[PDB]
Amino acid sequence: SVQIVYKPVDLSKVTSKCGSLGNIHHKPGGGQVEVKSEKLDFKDRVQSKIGSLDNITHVPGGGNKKIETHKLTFR
Amino acid sequence: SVQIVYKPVDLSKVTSKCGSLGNIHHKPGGGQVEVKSEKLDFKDRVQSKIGSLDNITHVPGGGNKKIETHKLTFR
Amino acid sequence: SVQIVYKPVDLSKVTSKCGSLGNIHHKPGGGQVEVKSEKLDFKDRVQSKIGSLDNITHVPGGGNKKIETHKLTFR
Amino acid sequence: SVQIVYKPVDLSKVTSKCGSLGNIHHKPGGGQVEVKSEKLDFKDRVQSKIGSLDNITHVPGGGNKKIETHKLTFR
Amino acid sequence: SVQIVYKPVDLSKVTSKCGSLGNIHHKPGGGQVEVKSEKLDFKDRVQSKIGSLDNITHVPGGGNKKIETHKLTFR
Amino acid sequence: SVQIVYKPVDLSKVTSKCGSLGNIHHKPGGGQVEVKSEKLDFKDRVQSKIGSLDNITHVPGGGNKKIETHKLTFR
Repeated sequence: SVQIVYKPVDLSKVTSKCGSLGNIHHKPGGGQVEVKSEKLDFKDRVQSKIGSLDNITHVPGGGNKKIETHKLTFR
Repeated sequence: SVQIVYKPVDLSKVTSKCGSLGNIHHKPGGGQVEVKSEKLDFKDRVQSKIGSLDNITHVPGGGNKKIETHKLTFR
Repeated sequence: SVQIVYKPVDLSKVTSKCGSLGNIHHKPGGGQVEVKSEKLDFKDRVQSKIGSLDNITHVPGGGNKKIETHKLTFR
Repeated sequence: SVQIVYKPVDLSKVTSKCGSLGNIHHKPGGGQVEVKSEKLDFKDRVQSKIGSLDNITHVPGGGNKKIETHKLTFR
Repeated sequence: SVQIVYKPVDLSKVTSKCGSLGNIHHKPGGGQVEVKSEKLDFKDRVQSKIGSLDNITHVPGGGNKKIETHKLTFR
Repeated sequence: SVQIVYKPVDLSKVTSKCGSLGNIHHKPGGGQVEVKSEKLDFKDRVQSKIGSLDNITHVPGGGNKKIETHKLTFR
């Protein structure tokens, strides 16, 4: 009496070519950091970070993404 | 009596060529940071960061994305 | 008695060529930063950041996106 | 009583920077050279140079001298 | 009593920068050269140069001298 | 009483930086050279040089001298 057919089809490409990929950092400086605290009070958690230089460097040789999500649902 | 036929089709391309890809950072300075605090009262969570230089560098050799979502739903 | 047929078709391209792709940061300066606080009160979560130079650099060798959403829905 | 205190402070910098130094993406490119020579007669000294590119950096200068003299004398 | 104090402070910078220094994307491009020579007679000294690009940098100068004398004397 | 105190302080810097130094992506490129010679007669000394690229760096200079004298004398 009833049929439900979920037959989606994906042939897609997510692609790259690239030549030379380069990153250079040449001398960065984090300068002086100074902190002074007196009579502070806290009543739920403290999350902290202190520092002269914070660096993140992500250099993927193709950083390509495919996200697919499929739902068949009854509620 | 009833049929439901979910048959979408995807041949799509998301693509790049590239020659040389380069990034240069040449010398940045974060200058002096100074913080002074007295008698602060905090009643819920504290999330903090202090610092002279904060760098994020992201250099994907092709950073291409495909996002697709498919729903067949009854409620 | 009833049929519903969902057959969309996608042949799309989203594409790039490129020659040389280059980014140069040459010497930036974050100047001196100073903060003073006295007798502050806080009653819900506090999110803070202090710093002389904050840099983000995203340099994709082709940063192409395809976003598609397909819904068949009964409620 | 008598007190004599000779205490000069030198924190000076004397700096020389000569020649090519901090260039970024310097790409000197010499094109094609052709020499065809026929039936030439040389009756005295020949000094000959042929070529696409000379990329010479040449520094007879850039030298420093610091001369500094100190005297304390009672006579 | 007598108190004599001699305490001069030198923080001076003497700096020389000569030549090419901080250029970005310097791309000198020498064209094609052709020399055809036939039946030339040289009865005396020949000095010859042929070429597409002379990317010479040359620094006889840019030297420094600091001369500085100090004297405290009682006579 | 008598007190004599000779305490000059030297923290001074003499620096020379000469020649090629801190270049990034320096890519000198000498193109093709061709030399054809026929029936040339040389009756005296020949000095000959052929090539695509002379990437010479040459530093007769960049020397330092610091001359620095101290005298304390009673006579």
